[PDB]
Amino acid sequence: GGGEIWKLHEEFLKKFEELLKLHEERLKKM
Amino acid sequence: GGGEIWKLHEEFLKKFEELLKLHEERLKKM
Amino acid sequence: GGGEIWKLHEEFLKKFEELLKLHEERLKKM
Amino acid sequence: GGGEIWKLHEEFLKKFEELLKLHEERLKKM
Ligand SMILES: [Hg+2]
Ligand SMILES: [Hg+2]
Repeated sequence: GGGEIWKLHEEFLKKFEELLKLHEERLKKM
Repeated sequence: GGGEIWKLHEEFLKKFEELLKLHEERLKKM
Repeated sequence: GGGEIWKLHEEFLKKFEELLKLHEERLKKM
Repeated sequence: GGGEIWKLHEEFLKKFEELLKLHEERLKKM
């Protein structure tokens, strides 16, 4: 039910934050 | 699924939009 | 950098928001 | 200049689409 759905979203939320964080990171290193 | 699972999907798209605006802010100042 | 590089940043945040809405659409129908 | 910035953004735009695409993929397999 929502339990699995929640975990799946929490997982990609985290991935997406890593992606953003990575983006601005390289944007500086540049 | 049913409109129940939808509340969950909406809940996170909202957190997604939040991350994006913060990201925009960081770039702006950057 | 200067407001020139800003045009670029804005250009892609816009494409980012576009991907998100499409994603919302898919989930909605899903 | 904008050339590098552009490529960097095009790179994460692509990554972000893979992420979204992956998300809805697992959302179905569920
Ligand atoms: Hg999502
Ligand atoms: Hg970006």
